[PDB]
Amino acid sequence: ATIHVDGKEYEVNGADNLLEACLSLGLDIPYFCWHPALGSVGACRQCAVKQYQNAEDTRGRLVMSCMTPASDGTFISIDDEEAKQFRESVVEWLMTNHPHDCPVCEEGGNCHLQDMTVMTGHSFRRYRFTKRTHRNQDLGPFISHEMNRCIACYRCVRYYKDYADGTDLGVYGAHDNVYFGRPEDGTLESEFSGNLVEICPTGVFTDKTHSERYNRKWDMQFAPSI
Amino acid sequence: IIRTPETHPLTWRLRDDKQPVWLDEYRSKNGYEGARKALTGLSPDEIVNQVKDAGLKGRGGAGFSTGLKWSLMPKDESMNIRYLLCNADEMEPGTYKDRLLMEQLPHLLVEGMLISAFALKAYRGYIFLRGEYIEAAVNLRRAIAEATEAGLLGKNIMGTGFDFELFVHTGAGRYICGEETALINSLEGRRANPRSKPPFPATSGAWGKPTCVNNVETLCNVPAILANGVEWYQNISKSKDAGTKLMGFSGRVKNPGLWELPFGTTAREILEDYAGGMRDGLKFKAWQPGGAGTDFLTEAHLDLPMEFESIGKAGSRLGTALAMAVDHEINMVSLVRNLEEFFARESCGWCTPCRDGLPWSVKILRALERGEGQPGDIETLEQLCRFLGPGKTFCAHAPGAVEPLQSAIKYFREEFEAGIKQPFSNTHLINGIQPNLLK
Amino acid sequence: ELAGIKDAAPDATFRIRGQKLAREPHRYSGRTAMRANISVHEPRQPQDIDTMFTFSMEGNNQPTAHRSQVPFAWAPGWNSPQAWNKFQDEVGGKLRFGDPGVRLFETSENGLDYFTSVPARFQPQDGKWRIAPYYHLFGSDELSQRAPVFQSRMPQPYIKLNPADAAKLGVNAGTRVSFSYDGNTVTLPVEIAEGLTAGQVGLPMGMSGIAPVLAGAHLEDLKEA
Amino acid sequence: AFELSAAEREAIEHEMHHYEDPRAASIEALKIVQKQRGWVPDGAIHAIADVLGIPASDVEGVATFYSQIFRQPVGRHVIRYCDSVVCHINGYQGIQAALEKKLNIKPGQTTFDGRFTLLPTCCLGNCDKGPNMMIDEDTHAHLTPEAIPELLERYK
Amino acid sequence: VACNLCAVACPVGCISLQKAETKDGRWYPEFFRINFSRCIFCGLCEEACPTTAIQLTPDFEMGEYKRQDLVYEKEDLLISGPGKYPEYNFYRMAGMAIDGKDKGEAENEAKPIDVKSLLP
Ligand SMILES: NC(=O)C1=CN([C@@H]2O[C@H](COP(=O)(O)OP(=O)(O)OC[C@H]3O[C@@H](n4cnc5c(N)ncnc54)[C@H](O)[C@@H]3O)[C@@H](O)[C@H]2O)C=CC1
Ligand SMILES: Cc1cc2nc3c(=O)[nH]c(=O)nc-3n(C[C@H](O)[C@H](O)[C@H](O)COP(=O)(O)O)c2cc1C
Ligand code: SF4
Ligand code: SF4
Ligand code: SF4
Ligand code: SF4
Ligand code: SF4
Ligand code: FES
Ligand code: FES
Repeated sequence: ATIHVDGKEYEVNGADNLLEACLSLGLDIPYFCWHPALGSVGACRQCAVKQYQNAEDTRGRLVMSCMTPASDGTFISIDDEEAKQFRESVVEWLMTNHPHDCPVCEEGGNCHLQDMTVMTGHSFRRYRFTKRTHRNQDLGPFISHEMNRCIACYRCVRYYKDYADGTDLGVYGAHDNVYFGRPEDGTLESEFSGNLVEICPTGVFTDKTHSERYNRKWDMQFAPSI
Repeated sequence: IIRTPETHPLTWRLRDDKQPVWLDEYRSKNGYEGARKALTGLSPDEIVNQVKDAGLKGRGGAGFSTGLKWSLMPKDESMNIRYLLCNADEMEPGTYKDRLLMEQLPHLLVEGMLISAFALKAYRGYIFLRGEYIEAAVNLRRAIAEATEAGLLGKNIMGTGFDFELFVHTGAGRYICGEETALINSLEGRRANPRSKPPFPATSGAWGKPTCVNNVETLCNVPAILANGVEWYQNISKSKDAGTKLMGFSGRVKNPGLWELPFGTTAREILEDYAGGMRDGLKFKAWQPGGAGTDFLTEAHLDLPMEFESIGKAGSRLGTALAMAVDHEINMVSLVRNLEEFFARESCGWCTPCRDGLPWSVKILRALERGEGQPGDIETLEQLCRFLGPGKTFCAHAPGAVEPLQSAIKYFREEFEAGIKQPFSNTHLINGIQPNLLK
Repeated sequence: ELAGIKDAAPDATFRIRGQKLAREPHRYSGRTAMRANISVHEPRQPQDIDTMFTFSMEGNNQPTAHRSQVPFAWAPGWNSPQAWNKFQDEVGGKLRFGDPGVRLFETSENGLDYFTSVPARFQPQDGKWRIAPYYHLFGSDELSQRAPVFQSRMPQPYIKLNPADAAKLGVNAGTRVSFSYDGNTVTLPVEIAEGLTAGQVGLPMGMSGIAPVLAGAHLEDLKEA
Repeated sequence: AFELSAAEREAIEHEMHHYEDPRAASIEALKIVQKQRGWVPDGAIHAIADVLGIPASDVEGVATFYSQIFRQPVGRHVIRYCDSVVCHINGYQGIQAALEKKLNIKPGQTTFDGRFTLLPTCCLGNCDKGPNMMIDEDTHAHLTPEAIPELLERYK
Repeated sequence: VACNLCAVACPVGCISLQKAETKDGRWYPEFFRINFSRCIFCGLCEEACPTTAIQLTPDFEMGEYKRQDLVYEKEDLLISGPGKYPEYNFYRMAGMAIDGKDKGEAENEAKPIDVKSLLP
């Protein structure tokens, strides 16, 4: 398949969506709800690009790159001004209720939400009203729970139920009061519950064992091991 | 008002004492004749083409062609499990037509579902009815029992070998459940989040099977089409939208109510000749044509025919065609605050712009209501209207949410500007740190 | 037969444009203070003669570097685990220059013969209890069961019994019964296993006091303590 | 603890007969438990999940999604006043204030004797006869603040 | 709060600390050491501090006989008051609950609404 991103030609797989095709090409599109192993659901609305009908089209429309096939002869723009404004607005809407928590948050320096907030260029707060707040749950000895930091991207429930076939994690409530966790306090029963700390793009689900002796990612000495 | 079967196909069987019409009285008034004709003398594809060239459109509010929607079911013979769903949710503020249809004429809906399920080859049918319509549920269950005892429902209907079972699924109170894919999710026993399209429910809907979702009023328009023919339905009115529509006016008018009118009836004709105009001492200020999710229109738009195309080019939507009148004593900021509070709390929470941008508009409108607005609030509301439009959110709940806000800002900007009193302050002073004073 | 372990990773002389592979990020902090309480003189960088990695930030961790051993994923603007997108050939696929690790053997051209040693069916002998292995993700592995965070996640020690066998022995759920293996009379509480076949005792393999070699063994004088 | 009664369980299986997937009876199972006991208690989630063969997290997600499935204890009678746009034009605020004065409780609360619980609700589909309220199963239209105390006496 | 922003912002790398937590969840440094034989007094750590904990003060008289004594631990750094910023409290802003400050008690925070609440 042939796509044209910002006037540049690219050869991609037509069976892929535009988000994974553009990320495979090295282009940067902000995203939350999509994961490579979980598929596309189009929830967070972060991955907006401007799609044009043809080469001689200047109006276009905003589409979700994760929900749009990377079909042959597809004309899109990432750096379009309206697309950039909408992506910044999505980050801003996520920022309205987000707690002032980065210094005391185990995700800091390793946080996809921090990276996408910086990537969209959103650094000025004009929202002045109250932030919604949630109580936390005890999830056992491995996973720490902090629902204030949730951006309702649904990655956790999609991984835990649709991928890992777990039964004791879910989404509750409605509108801006959606809650992600167990129906009651208790240990997460899945043998693969620990992947939530990397699946969750925020600091809702964090490594409790690491949190005991916490340090930031830049301070780590890493090695590839088995 | 005189009601004839030829001019009022949906409401001519309505009794004067507002009592429901049961099977004997319905069948005495040409009931199930269209069902008999469709099930005996017509192929399912013939009925689908009959509805398609009759020009029947979706009465849920979008006006999509019903025959075209029926044609999109797969031609695969191995897909023998099919569902017809009747969207009896009707949760739009300002909409009360389906309650009238199912409370007093339940057999009309039952017959329309029978004809549609024969045309769609749907082995099962479900009436997705809201939980607050208690009398509609009682009357629909009684009508289903009466039709089952007389052979209109069940196995071997009319001796034709067609098996059709009709259920009534009572809802648990969310406005998003009326969205058709969210309706399917709710019918499956899940949280009523909508689904992305394509695939449309015609190919993979309820439990992955071919599914067709239709409004109560569309299925009620079906039997008169099948009984009187296509030619009668085309010559009801000389408008691009064929047939009759339940239209009304509500809200501080002399006669708030609901009347069956041809398409192309002007909104002024409904307001004065049917609703009696505004009440004494009240002056007309604005109106919404088709429910809470439509743009406001002014007095200059009252001389416009109630069609999809005419209201669409006026900057609004025809919607449910149940208009609401707003008098001069109603503050527009408080009205849009009420509307946005409804829309924000009825968010399903799936997607960011609606779930986290409708409450921001609610808070801004609440601040504007008590004169606590700050500069940049109206620009924020306009940006929210632009960025919650079609294609930006996952479903059409939020574009409908921001239609009245943008129309009220367009037409009544002086009321929104009057709430801006305080200067903008997002920060407090921190002792020891000199602030960066932006110009 | 182990000749393929040479190509599992390149030797210690491997370089990316002359430089080693960094073990720590470029913003690694506290270099002149993390050991300052022991001595204010900063020690020599630990030398790695064994591998191509260096015990410092002075190395390469570019996503476009021609290697297969990636110590951690980081790209500018991508500090989260999403930087693995930058380290892959396509997103969700393989690492850009191949996944590490090689297979020791290929599929052989010819197969084996059919195994004709079909066992006889299980028969419950009186007074002998066949040990059925029960494994636990938290507890059966030796080193991981030594981890302190696993003790809360570890199940309590137990013995699984069929309802018919427990009724024959006159024990209920929770009653402590004792058995002798290799001259070690140990006592465990009984829990009832519906799906276990009669004539078997379910034991948690790999736990403290229950070796994994007990799987398939037999038990004598298993009675209530 | 919680135990499903024989009538509740039988009604739940009868509703399970109506669909090709027993998960589709979750809303009506919660409504059956709520109709019998006024609300859905915490053990009812696990009981309905066990009967339906679906996880308890799914049942709780359904129960907390839908506003008319009550996961907190309510009074003997649930007043649901419409706070939508047409009833706002027709003056639901006077009706709400009359309910405040008569019941001495805020919306979302329950009276001290457990007789009434006051709740706002979306449009009841009765906008031409507004303002509207819904006490337990009866809808009352053409409301006036004077008729509210007379309306509240016939619900003991 | 032992967020380690000052240590990474230090161009000399002369700050070393470790996070610890109280029973109520308050983050604090288990230790905090600064190598003042390395420190260039550039003020980047104070600039990077999001709680105004670390502060460069008007005191230059810092000469020492042994270089090992220029390693200042937490007992040589923590003073009895707020220093240059008298009123700022990070934990009044943070959403994380600690002792004396529950969920919904920070600035610009609404009270938590349970998903089981009867209000729509
Ligand atoms: N109580 C009520 O009656 C309410 C009505 N509405 C109305 O709902 C409308 C928006 O609903 P939507 O479903 O989003 O409208 P839509 O325009 O997306 O589609 C309406 C119908 O046409 C079908 N359809 C449309 N394009 C199709 C295609 N290419 N292929 C196959 N099927 C296709 C859909 O499946 C659906 O059944 C608005 O006009 C609004 O006024 C909104 C809220 C409440
Ligand atoms: C948020 C939302 C709510 C809706 N609620 C209803 C409803 O309550 N009843 C209804 O018939 N259609 C409703 N619709 C429209 C449906 O999606 C669908 O178009 C209609 O029910 C069936 O199409 P039809 O008009 O061709 O019969 C809603 C749409 C949206 C976006
Ligand atoms: S989740 Fe990310 S953005 Fe939110 S407080 Fe934690 S580090 Fe900051
Ligand atoms: S808890 Fe994390 S993964 Fe789950 S929806 Fe919230 S931000 Fe996404
Ligand atoms: S616009 Fe988004 S959050 Fe709102 S009701 Fe539709 S899918 Fe749900
Ligand atoms: S003032 Fe000293 S401790 Fe602080 S950043 Fe500069 S060199 Fe490091
Ligand atoms: S002194 Fe400030 S920057 Fe350094 S760890 Fe403590 S709170 Fe963070
Ligand atoms: S990543 Fe595409 S909408 Fe979320
Ligand atoms: S607006 Fe109240 S009943 Fe519709």
